Amino acid sequence: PITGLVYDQRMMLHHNMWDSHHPELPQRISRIFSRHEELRLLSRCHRIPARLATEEELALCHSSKHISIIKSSEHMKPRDLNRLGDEYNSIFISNESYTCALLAAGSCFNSAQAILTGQVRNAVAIVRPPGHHAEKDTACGFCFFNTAALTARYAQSITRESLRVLIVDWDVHHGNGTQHIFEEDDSVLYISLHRYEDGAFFPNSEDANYDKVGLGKGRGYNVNIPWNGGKMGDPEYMAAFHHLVMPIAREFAPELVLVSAGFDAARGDPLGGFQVTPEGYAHLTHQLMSLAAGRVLIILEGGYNLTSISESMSMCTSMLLGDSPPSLDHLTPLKTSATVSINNVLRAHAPFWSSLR
Ligand SMILES: CCNNC(=O)c1ccc(CN(CC(=O)NCc2ccccc2)C(=O)c2ccc(N(C)C)cc2)cc1
Ligand SMILES: [K+]
Ligand SMILES: [K+]
Ligand SMILES: [Zn+2]
Repeated sequence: PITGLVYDQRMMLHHNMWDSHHPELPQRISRIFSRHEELRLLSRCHRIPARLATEEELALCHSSKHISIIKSSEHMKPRDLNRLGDEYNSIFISNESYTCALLAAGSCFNSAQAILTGQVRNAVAIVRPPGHHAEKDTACGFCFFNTAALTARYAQSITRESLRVLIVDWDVHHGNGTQHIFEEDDSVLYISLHRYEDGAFFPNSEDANYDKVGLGKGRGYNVNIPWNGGKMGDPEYMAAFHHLVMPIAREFAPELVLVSAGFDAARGDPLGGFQVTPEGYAHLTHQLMSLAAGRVLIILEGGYNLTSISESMSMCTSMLLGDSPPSLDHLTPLKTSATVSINNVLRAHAPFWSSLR
């Protein structure tokens, strides 16, 4: 059992040239990486190299027009970059953004390949810019290409089209792009937990509600767990895993687990408003390790408190390495609205999953 780790400091080149304090900071990845060193976790991992995704690989999920537009930003001057970025929802672009997005995706491709060929058992990808808001045809919410979605399709391309991939998205925001890319697909199970607030929280769409269960053959393969009216934390995430994520995931029996591992639900995050602890994230990671014979790839998404994300992601790597999970209290009562959310998801998905009946 070997754990892979991918990190390339070049991904720090993507930056906001008009707001040096924008929360999607270059040092998000360097702080996580340096915490892995300080905790003596890096030397326990097999270092997997970063690489650029190719344009053909980007076409696994993205349109040619979208690829060409982001590609063209490499040669743009500042005011043209500002105009292009301003055309999207919550995007900044520099002339290194395209390359950094390619490196984020290619790093995850190399990690998925190492897992699926048995070079490592599991892996962590300390990458930016993030991916889960990116749609087939557009950038959004700090994301250019949908790294997690691309990695699922890349994994299928190097094994079988039918390779069962579970994507668990625990970033505090809904991964609208991931949901849409796989909405009609039963080979990729998408499960998102996210702050919803009746559609008021970013990305501000009722697509994130519990009644969006998938389309066509994909009915049942899109599981939205939306939180309303409460600062959710370890008890609520553990309960969602116990009642929903794990029963559904075990019935699906994935062959690869990708975690869209944002750490913006973490205690201390400046915008998530939630309070998942590093130990909570460890618990969730250890649960997912019981799936897919342990073939788990943890991919950084959001998370903006540099200390919180560094401690939280490092705790996840400690779990992948086989360290014992922290003991948590499974009998702490849930905040009332969390019980309402979980029950709503159970009612929506019971028709599709015998484990819920
Ligand atoms: C990729 C991983 N998962 N996705 C995220 O993590 C994520 C994606 C997008 C955003 C952008 N949004 C969300 C929003 O609702 N925007 C509308 C808005 C907010 C407040 C008043 C008027 C309108 C901010 O709120 C924001 C933007 C800038 C900012 N700075 C420069 C300090 C702070 C917060 C935040 C997080
Ligand atoms: K999510
Ligand atoms: K799906
Ligand atoms: Zn987020």
